[PDB]
Parts: sequence; structure tokens; C-alpha cells
Amino acid sequence: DTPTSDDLEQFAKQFKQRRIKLGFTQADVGLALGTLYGNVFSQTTICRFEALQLSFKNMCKLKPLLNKWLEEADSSTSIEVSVKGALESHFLKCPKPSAQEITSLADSLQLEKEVVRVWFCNRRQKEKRMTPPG
Amino acid sequence: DTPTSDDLEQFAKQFKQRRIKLGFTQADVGLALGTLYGNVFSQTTICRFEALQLSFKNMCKLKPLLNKWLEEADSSTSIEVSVKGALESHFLKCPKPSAQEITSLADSLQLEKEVVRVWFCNRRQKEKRMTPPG
DNA sequence: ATGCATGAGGA
DNA sequence: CCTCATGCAT
DNA sequence: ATGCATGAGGA
DNA sequence: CCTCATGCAT
Repeated sequence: DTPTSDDLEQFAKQFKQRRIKLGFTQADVGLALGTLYGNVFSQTTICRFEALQLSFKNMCKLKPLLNKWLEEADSSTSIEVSVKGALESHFLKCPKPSAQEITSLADSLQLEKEVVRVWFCNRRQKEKRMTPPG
Repeated sequence: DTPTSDDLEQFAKQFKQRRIKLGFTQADVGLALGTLYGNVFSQTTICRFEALQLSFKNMCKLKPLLNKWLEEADSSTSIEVSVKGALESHFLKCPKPSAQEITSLADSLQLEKEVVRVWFCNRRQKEKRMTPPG
């Protein structure tokens, strides 16, 4: 049976609180999941978990693995600023542009088409985090 | 004879440009200064150098050491947001408060006195960077 | 890329 | 205390 | 703490 | 192409 979104908030809040009190960094925890359970994770992922900056499914996948570490540790190419806001505006107009709208947006802002395609992919995926940028 | 501030801007701009083209990260360069010259530096320091976020003296100290690497590589406790703006306001009023103004500022914002003393130390020291936050 | 930190050295 | 060079952790 | 990225897997 | 989990580099 799955946690609620409230369960994950409170778990993340208490996980961070306890990780600090034990004297571990985010990078430490991520490495220890590799050491103890053969499933390493980066500082970036532990940080996002604590901020709920991951999808609900991802949050649910990591929670028991982080609960394991907690139980166990208790025992011891750059978009300009002006261009960035332009990408926003079109994202509210339409957040999933075609490969044709992307390729034209890339010239009107003088970005490579791949840069724009990936930027939209990422901005769509932040919208799906449990705590999105809004 | 010492570089001008313009010399250091252009050197930092060209250093970053060349470091990327060689395929090295900031952390790589910092470690290589230890490897090659027995003077290791952190990713943080290389990053600040490229952004001129260090004092003129510091910038001058690091430049020849980074010019060495370039020549050689060519061959191969958290202040709330609202509280933060309050610390600013008083910094313009007076940027070097006494240990008595510090200790009272610490209670009126419910921070530890050491936190406020260190915050002022750091905010004074950013004012001395070649590219300050302003 | 940066917030908060440390410690050597000095008035 | 401070300045100052410097970095861990995020 | 996060901007830009990759690659496995799927419609 | 996309979604999605994930991280290097800053």
C-alpha cells in the first residue's frame, strides 16, 4: 500500500532533519545506498528527494530505500536571461510544441533546436514534480 | 609588473573559453594545480576566478598559476528569505556593526550572534570582489 | 553557482 | 574582533 | 541547489 | 519524437 503525498512530505522533512543530526551530507547518503544496497545515487537526487522535486512515483520508489539507510545509520550552452523568459511565455501558450514550432522557436531566439527541445522536455518534467516551480 | 583589472577580465574570459574547449571541468583544473604544482584548489575557487568573484590581490595571485596550467594543458542554519533582506537594509545603514549592535540584531531577527557576525563578514568581503554583487 | 563557514594572521 | 584566502555542502 | 543534459523505453 | 529516472557540472 502506497504513501500519500502528505506521508512523503513528512518523511522527507524528517529524513533531512535526521540526516543532518547524524552528520551525513547528501552525497554521503547517495554513496551509502550503493555501499549498503548496491544502488548508488547522486547528491543531486538526494537533494531533490528532500525538496520533493521528483515525481510521485520516483518519491515512492526512493522512500523505502532511504528508510533503510535511516534505520541502518541510526545504529552506528547556457540560455541568456532575456531568452529564458521568452521560453516561459510560449510554454504557457503551448507546453508541447511540435518539432516544427521548436525548430522555428530555435531561430527566433537563436538557439540550437536541440537546446529548445530539451528545455521544453525539462520544463514539462518540472511541472510533474511533487513540488513544482510554481 | 601587475596586470590591470582589464587584463584580468580578458584573461578570465579567455581562460574559461579555453578550459571548455580542452574538455576540462572547473574541479579538474583545481585538482590539476595540485597534481602539477603542489597547490590544489577547489571547484569553488576556479569558478569564482572565472566570474572575477575574488579580490584583486587574489585574482593576481591565481592568474600566473592558471596561465601555467593553460600553457601545460595546451600540450596534451540557513537564513530565511525575509530575514535576509533585513540584513541588507542594516548593511547600507552601517556595514561594520559593533559586537553590541550584532548581538542585538541577532535577537531582533532571532539568529545566533555568530551567524550575524559571519554574515556581515561575508557581505563586506563580497563588496571587495572585482565583480561585486551590485 | 553560491550560502554559510573556517582558520591564519593582524591590529 | 577583523581581514583574507579558501571550500564544504547544497 | 539547479541548468542543461543523457539514455532506456515506449507510442 | 516523447516520458522518465537520473547526474555532471556549475
